[PDB]
Amino acid sequence: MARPAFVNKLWSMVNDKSNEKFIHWSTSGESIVVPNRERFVQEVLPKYFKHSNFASFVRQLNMYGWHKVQNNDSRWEFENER
Amino acid sequence: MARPAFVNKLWSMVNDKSNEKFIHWSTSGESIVVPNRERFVQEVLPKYFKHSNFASFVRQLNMYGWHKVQNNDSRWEFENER
DNA sequence: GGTTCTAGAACC
DNA sequence: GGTTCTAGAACC
Repeated sequence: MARPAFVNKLWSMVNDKSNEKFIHWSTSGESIVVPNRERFVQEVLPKYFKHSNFASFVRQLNMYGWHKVQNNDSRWEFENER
Repeated sequence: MARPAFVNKLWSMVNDKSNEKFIHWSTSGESIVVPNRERFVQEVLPKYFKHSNFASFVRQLNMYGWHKVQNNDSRWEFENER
């Protein structure tokens, strides 16, 4: 596509059914949910990056207009401005 | 002590032998090592904070002069300026 | 003060 | 461009 590479990766991620259990669109096709950060870093990130680093993932999500939608740091949900 | 509360927690953390396997001083008593971030967040953080959030932990370490000493984001090692 | 989301900055 | 350490900012 014409979108930034990171953005293309994210798209492949949430639209590739094999990642479904770790990262998926929300029911109302509203946002993106990562039920369990640990499982997601283990199983999904390595298919797309040489280094599996959740912090680097979140940093880039922020860079491209995604925000975290508001006890542990296990579940994560993000939504985009545009 | 007179040091900031976060700093007192960190001290209790690395000096309390029961946390030894998750967070400890380095051999040369040089820095602080967290062999496995996941185990550390599971077992150590909850004894000290209502919320176990590694990112909030790292943020505060930076706030108080600690720096990360330079494939996954599993192992972490920090050292202090002063 | 305590916490956590978002951005700066500098290295790759 | 890719990545990751450190700091700003704003809410608690």
